[PDB]
Amino acid sequence: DIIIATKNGKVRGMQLTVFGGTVTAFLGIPYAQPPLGRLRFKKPQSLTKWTDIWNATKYANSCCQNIDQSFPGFHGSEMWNPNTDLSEDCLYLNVWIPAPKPKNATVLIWIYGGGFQTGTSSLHVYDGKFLARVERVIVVSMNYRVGALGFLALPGNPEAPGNMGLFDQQLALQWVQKNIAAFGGNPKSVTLFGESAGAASVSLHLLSPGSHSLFTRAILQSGSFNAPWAVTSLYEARNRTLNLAKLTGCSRENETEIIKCLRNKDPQEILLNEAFVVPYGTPLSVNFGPTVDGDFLTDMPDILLELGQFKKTQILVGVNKDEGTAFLVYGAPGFSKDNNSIITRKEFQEGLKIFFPGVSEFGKESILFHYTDWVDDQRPENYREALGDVVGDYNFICPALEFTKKFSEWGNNAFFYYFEHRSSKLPWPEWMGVMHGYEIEFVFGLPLERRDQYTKAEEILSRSIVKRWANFAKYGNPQETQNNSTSWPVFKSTEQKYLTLNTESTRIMTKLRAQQCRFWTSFFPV
Amino acid sequence: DIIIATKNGKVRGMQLTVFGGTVTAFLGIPYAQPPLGRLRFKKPQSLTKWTDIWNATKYANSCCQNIDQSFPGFHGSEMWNPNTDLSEDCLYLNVWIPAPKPKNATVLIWIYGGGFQTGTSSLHVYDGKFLARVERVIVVSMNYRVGALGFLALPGNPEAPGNMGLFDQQLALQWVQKNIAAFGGNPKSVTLFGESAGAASVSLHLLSPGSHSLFTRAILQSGSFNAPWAVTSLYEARNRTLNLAKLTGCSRENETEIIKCLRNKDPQEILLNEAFVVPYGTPLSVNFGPTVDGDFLTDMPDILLELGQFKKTQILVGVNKDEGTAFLVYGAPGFSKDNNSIITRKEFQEGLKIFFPGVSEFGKESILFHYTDWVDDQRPENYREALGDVVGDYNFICPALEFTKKFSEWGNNAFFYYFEHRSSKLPWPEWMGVMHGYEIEFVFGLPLERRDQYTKAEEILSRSIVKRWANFAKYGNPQETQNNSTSWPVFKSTEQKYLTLNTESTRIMTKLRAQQCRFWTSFFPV
Ligand SMILES: *[C@@H]1O[C@H](CO[C@H]2O[C@@H](C)[C@@H](O)[C@@H](O)[C@@H]2O)[C@@H](O[C@@H]2O[C@H](CO)[C@@H](O)[C@H](O)[C@H]2NC(C)=O)[C@H](O)[C@H]1NC(C)=O
Ligand SMILES: *[C@@H]1O[C@H](CO[C@H]2O[C@@H](C)[C@@H](O)[C@@H](O)[C@@H]2O)[C@@H](O[C@@H]2O[C@H](CO)[C@@H](O)[C@H](O)[C@H]2NC(C)=O)[C@H](O)[C@H]1NC(C)=O
Ligand SMILES: *[C@@H]1O[C@H](CO[C@H]2O[C@@H](C)[C@@H](O)[C@@H](O)[C@@H]2O)[C@@H](O[C@@H]2O[C@H](CO)[C@@H](O)[C@H](O)[C@H]2NC(C)=O)[C@H](O)[C@H]1NC(C)=O
Ligand SMILES: *[C@@H]1O[C@H](CO[C@H]2O[C@@H](C)[C@@H](O)[C@@H](O)[C@@H]2O)[C@@H](O[C@@H]2O[C@H](CO)[C@@H](O)[C@H](O)[C@H]2NC(C)=O)[C@H](O)[C@H]1NC(C)=O
Ligand SMILES: *[C@@H]1O[C@H](CO[C@H]2O[C@@H](C)[C@@H](O)[C@@H](O)[C@@H]2O)[C@@H](O)[C@H](O)[C@H]1NC(C)=O
Ligand SMILES: *[C@@H]1O[C@H](CO[C@H]2O[C@@H](C)[C@@H](O)[C@@H](O)[C@@H]2O)[C@@H](O)[C@H](O)[C@H]1NC(C)=O
Ligand SMILES: *[C@@H]1O[C@H](CO)[C@@H](O)[C@H](O)[C@H]1NC(C)=O
Ligand SMILES: *[C@@H]1O[C@H](CO)[C@@H](O)[C@H](O)[C@H]1NC(C)=O
Ligand SMILES: *[C@@H]1O[C@H](CO)[C@@H](O)[C@H](O)[C@H]1NC(C)=O
Ligand SMILES: *[C@@H]1O[C@H](CO)[C@@H](O)[C@H](O)[C@H]1NC(C)=O
Ligand SMILES: *[C@@H]1O[C@H](CO)[C@@H](O)[C@H](O)[C@H]1NC(C)=O
Ligand SMILES: *[C@@H]1O[C@H](CO)[C@@H](O)[C@H](O)[C@H]1NC(C)=O
Ligand SMILES: [Cl-]
Ligand SMILES: [Cl-]
Ligand SMILES: [Cl-]
Ligand SMILES: [Cl-]
Ligand SMILES: [Cl-]
Ligand SMILES: [Cl-]
Ligand SMILES: [Cl-]
Ligand SMILES: [Cl-]
Ligand code: NA
Repeated sequence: DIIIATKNGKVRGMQLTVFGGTVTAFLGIPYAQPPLGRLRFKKPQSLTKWTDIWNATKYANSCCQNIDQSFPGFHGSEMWNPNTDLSEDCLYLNVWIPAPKPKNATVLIWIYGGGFQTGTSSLHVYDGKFLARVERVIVVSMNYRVGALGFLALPGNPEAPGNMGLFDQQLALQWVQKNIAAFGGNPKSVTLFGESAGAASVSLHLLSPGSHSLFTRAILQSGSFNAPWAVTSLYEARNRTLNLAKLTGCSRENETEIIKCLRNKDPQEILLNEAFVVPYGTPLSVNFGPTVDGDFLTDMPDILLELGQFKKTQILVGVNKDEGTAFLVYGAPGFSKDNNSIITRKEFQEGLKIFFPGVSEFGKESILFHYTDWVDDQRPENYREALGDVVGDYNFICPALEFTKKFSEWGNNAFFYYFEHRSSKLPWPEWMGVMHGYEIEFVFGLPLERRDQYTKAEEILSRSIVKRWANFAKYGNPQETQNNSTSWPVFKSTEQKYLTLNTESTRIMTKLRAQQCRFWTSFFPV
Repeated sequence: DIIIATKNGKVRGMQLTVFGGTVTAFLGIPYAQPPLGRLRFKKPQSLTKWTDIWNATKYANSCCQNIDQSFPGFHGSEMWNPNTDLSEDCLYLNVWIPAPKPKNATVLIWIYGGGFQTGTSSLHVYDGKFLARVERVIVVSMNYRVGALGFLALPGNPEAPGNMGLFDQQLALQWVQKNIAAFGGNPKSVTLFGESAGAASVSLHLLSPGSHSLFTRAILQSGSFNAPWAVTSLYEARNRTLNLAKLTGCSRENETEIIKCLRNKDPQEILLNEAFVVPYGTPLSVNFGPTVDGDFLTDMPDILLELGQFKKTQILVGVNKDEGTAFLVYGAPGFSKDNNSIITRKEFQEGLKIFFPGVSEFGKESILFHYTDWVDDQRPENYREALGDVVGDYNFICPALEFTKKFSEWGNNAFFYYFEHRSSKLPWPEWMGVMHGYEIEFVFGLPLERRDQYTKAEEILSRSIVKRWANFAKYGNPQETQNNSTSWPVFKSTEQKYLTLNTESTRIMTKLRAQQCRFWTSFFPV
């Protein structure tokens, strides 16, 4: 029986057998006051003693959020949907620790993605018992509020100041600072890791003065705050808060009255109107996201990055080979998970409209000009491939490269990976390739479990990735030093070296997407 | 009607329509006295005026040589067999010139491979009318003697001094020096290019003081003199000359009598006994090859290379992804062009015996240790792939890399390519991959001919390669400057950058086969 005394009370955990060993999991520990009633849309408030043995033996509620009902019954999409009840009372975190209890273990804190509109820490692909077992690190993960409830912003107004879900993540990081030594953890060796919006969140904790001392290093998988979906302008946020108000009959003349009104709405009426706060959306819409609130984020983060105002530490950054494909089946014409999606030039052009709402005509021709000079015009999957690359390069890959470039110019070691392995079990079709989100199960070690029907080459790839992530967290260097592995070079402006992750053998290459990102990065920002 | 006056007489050529343009081909011009009778096994003797209009309107005889009868009826092998009559009277060359006649065109001189035992300039994949048409270079190619008739060596004895076939190539290069201005060529801009044994020959003309002033630059495709098959020791040559003598009842006590006796044998009795001058051969045997004769080759060429004694100029060097596969079907157990050749560990070991005759047991275990640590032992094509890589890395790839490394250390620009495109028309099976010999048709431009059933991506690849080879020859720099192409970096010890050639897009990479060649290059030379 395992009871740990925390600053706020005792917690009981549960033992887990993993790979003939034991991990202790403390699932669903609370880290803030439930943000209900009068606390809705406010910054999370600190938690007071229970006393009391809190039983942390199951995952807690996930935060309220719309769910993906596009493919009912389909594992590829439904695997991302919440797997605990939804509730505004969702501010909990999970701790997994090796057994026997470590002495001063390095801590890995996971921040989930989901567009800032969705996600939960209890997903199966985020289960941190493999990492704790195999690498003897402690893994922590937290639920933070998403959608309007986590990011609604009425700028400067503490009733809805914005970034609440980023302040939830932050209060979780404090909880680790204050409490993790009790579980056997080293609060001085804490690495944040996150994917997509979770990565973008990691990148903003790098810029946030209040997070500076809550962690040591950072890992960004498929995301960074400079991605075009990751920060809402003050203009847009205002328009959106008011549009939500209007749609819920909460329009007022006094803004504090708007918020008061919205605090009376049911979680569901808020969720139902989120999608419409915007005249046209895309499959990549982030209606309620991070904003420059003067608190968490003191200035437009592009200025902070350019001028070197951020936590000085090592970063590990990466992307997958086919980032953009996943999104094309949520609204691009001619695209289906259920056929090979060979689309036409005219369809490609219609797709640009779906993904680039407006976007001058000249803007959209320019994408077309850049991506459709074939070599050569023979290949029927030409336009289908091009639309996926457009969406991935713009939304994920070039913004990750440009973040890494700018961060490293201030003197810190940065490591960049290009993940190019398609899981043998991917439920999505072949044409979608190495999709967004599908490195995650490799990082968390799921392929280490033989009972699971991954290939042997995949077990070995995962084992290597886990070692590299763990050495990065413990030592700031993502090497696998024992098995004559390719040495991972730092990424510098100038050479821009990166490491490819695949089952055959990993290469050092240079200047990923050079020609493409010159387009997105220099020209497109029409 | 096109008549050119040469130092030795007039020659008439013939007009050819190529790609809606015209090339003039002068096929089968003689360049030495026929080396018959008393001239057999001797250095080629210069040619005296005919006078006389020599009609150069068809390919000449190929030199005597054994033929590959392993796959009668099969295009994959028979495409390499001679396509003109065999005859000791085979010392002719071919010239292709653009029309209209150029003013001072760069010259490309092709030296064929065939293990020094076979080959001919009249093969269809060596037809230089596409190059002349498309790049307005002049292409020259020569037949030189092969087998015992070209390389028999009784060291120091001018009746059989060795390297005769290398002196045939050399006298052809002089002929270009003396005569090519008459066809519109610049004798000051001459590039040699060659594949396999033809490349090895190019690399020895780089070391040969008598070739120094007969050319400007060099291209080596899949071969270099330091390959383990490319130079015969004086010991071996002596043993082999005597074994041949013995086998033809030509043994004598006086060595000049041996040669005199052999000069009385019929071409055929010599050819028939070549294969046996050696106790055990391999599919890569070179029974009669270059030797250190004190004339063409003044010292063991490994010493010349190490100590920087060679023509100081630019080189272009490359290899194909699957060099070693072609050879495995000529005697490795379990291998067939007619099935997927999945062999077993025990078969793999038997293969090493075929390819490494002797070769201590420890020598052969060491190859096995280096090439059979799988990742992982699951894959059934494991051993089949490993044997091909063993044979390619040892015989072609590492010796080409080590040549390039050592040549470049003395201060010259060198460019290295890794050719990784499998021809859409390859007649050999899929498991054999990107085979030895199959870049050649791309270099000569055959895919530029649409009537020919190559894909569009292959036309474009070939067009690019032709431009790069031509710019190398004309300007010492293998760039394709017009179509936003990847820039080809020089190869330096230290970074060892190389360019990949494939239909999708070409990459700059580093340290090809690093771990493998450390084995062949440092350790194996057991
Ligand atoms: C700020 O909002 C308006 C959209 O007004 C919205 O009303 C909301 C309650 C919601 O239902 C939403 O769907 C609706 O559009 C944006 O201007 C809109 O542009 C289109 C173009 O025809 C009009 O049809 C909309 O009605 C029009 N607004 C109106 C009704 O006046 C505006 O773009 C947006 N500003 C942004 C994009 O930041
Ligand atoms: C691949 O499928 C897409 C997706 O739309 C279809 O899904 C299919 C599996 C099928 O059940 C079909 O009924 C369903 O609508 C096809 O795109 C569609 O093309 C059809 C053919 O006319 C149009 O009617 C639809 O407007 C269009 N769907 C939309 C709204 O995007 C696509 O044609 C198909 N392409 C192939 C097989 O290459
Ligand atoms: C030099 O040659 C001998 C081989 O003697 C050869 O006689 C030739 C005419 C030819 O027919 C050839 O096939 C025959 O071998 C090499 O030594 C040989 O090694 C084997 C081992 O058992 C014996 O069976 C051979 O007969 C033996 N030579 C003899 C007959 O005395 C020798 O290796 C070779 N030297 C090299 C390799 O350079
Ligand atoms: C692939 O074929 C090889 C090559 O040998 C065979 O060629 C086949 C296409 C067939 O016509 C066969 O008759 C011919 O001998 C096979 O290797 C052979 O394996 C057979 C099976 O017993 C042996 O009897 C032979 O000794 C051996 N051939 C030699 C001398 O190398 C091989 O087994 C086959 N493998 C497959 C299908 O994976
Ligand atoms: C635990 O170690 C503390 C220092 O941690 C450093 O060492 C590594 C863990 C590294 O990753 C860095 O994060 C840190 O700088 C030390 O001060 C504590 O006293 C230790 N606590 C124990 C053992 O109780
Ligand atoms: C032909 O050019 C001669 C010099 O050739 C140089 O220029 C390039 C062709 C280059 O590749 C180098 O090989 C040479 O250094 C010049 O001396 C001759 O006079 C020219 N002959 C003519 C035009 O009749
Ligand atoms: C809390 O849960 C544990 C584990 O299931 C159980 O053994 C324990 O009795 C519980 N305590 C109470 C009564 O909350
Ligand atoms: C807006 O209304 C709120 C309701 O409490 C009040 O506190 C605030 O002072 C008002 N301000 C004005 C005058 O707009
Ligand atoms: C190293 O390789 C061994 C087997 O040779 C494997 O079992 C082990 O898990 C590997 N270690 C890492 C961290 O990759
Ligand atoms: C040489 O061959 C040409 C081309 O076929 C022919 O026209 C010419 O008359 C020939 N001259 C002689 C008689 O050798
Ligand atoms: C070897 O025989 C040849 C035959 O002409 C002769 O020239 C040479 O002098 C002889 N040398 C001796 C004595 O071995
Ligand atoms: C350049 O590309 C064009 C078409 O854009 C092609 O027709 C031409 O042959 C190319 N030139 C070379 C040398 O590759
Ligand atoms: Cl899963
Ligand atoms: Cl158009
Ligand atoms: Cl094409
Ligand atoms: Cl790229
Ligand atoms: Cl052919
Ligand atoms: Cl064994
Ligand atoms: Cl395997
Ligand atoms: Cl390699
Ligand atoms: Na432009």
